[PDB]
Amino acid sequence: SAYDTPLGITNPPIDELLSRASSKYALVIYAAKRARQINDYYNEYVGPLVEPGLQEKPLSIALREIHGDLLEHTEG
Amino acid sequence: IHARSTGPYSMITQQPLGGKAQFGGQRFGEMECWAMQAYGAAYTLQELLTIKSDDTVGRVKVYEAIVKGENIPEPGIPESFKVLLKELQSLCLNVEVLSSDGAAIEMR
Amino acid sequence: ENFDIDAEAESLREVIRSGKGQKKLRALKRLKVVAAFQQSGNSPMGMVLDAVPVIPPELRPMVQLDG
Repeated sequence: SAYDTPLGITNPPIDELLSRASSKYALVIYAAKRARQINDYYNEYVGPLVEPGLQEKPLSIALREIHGDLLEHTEG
Repeated sequence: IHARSTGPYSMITQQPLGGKAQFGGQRFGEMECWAMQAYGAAYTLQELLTIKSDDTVGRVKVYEAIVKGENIPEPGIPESFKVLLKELQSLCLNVEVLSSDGAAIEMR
Repeated sequence: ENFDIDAEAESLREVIRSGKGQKKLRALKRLKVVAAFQQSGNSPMGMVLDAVPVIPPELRPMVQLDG
């Protein structure tokens, strides 16, 4: 209930992420593929959807975009 | 205290050495694999047991990919499996890995 | 080479059928090893080595030690 301002690598919260996928194991790949994409962007080749920070790591962008709900996944 | 990003490898085994004198790595045991699998972190373990240790193309390709700042290449062909395949074929056991459907292949 | 496998199989079947006891017991260990070659594609010809394979050079390496 009371989030109490989380910071850094615990942001964004894991519970708000877990809700998007079926299980955390899905969320891992669901993020990691978006991380793989934003990795590709610097060289789909979609850009950073949520506002990218000063030197934010690909992982954090993916998790922020999953927290923003800007992606969908397909259970193989 | 001991650290190793990369360094000088052994000739006999193709995994980093042990000890601070030879600038070795640090031993990733079975019990760590058990825990990785208990987490269910296939990618971490499969990264630890391929490019981080064995695969000669793997280590240089991942170093190259890291310094270039590109996607990490998917670790394909571990040295251990080549060793065990060649070693089993040395004891006159024909081992061929079949796909779900179609014809079989060599690893390279 | 001078061996038809299905004969040994069908003989084994009547041996385990009729010869119940010690001979069925000795036939029981034979059943698997014999019946393998019918259900499997590989022949029993590969048990005898005309050619012997050689493990790669680097798995049995000759490198000079310090000194």
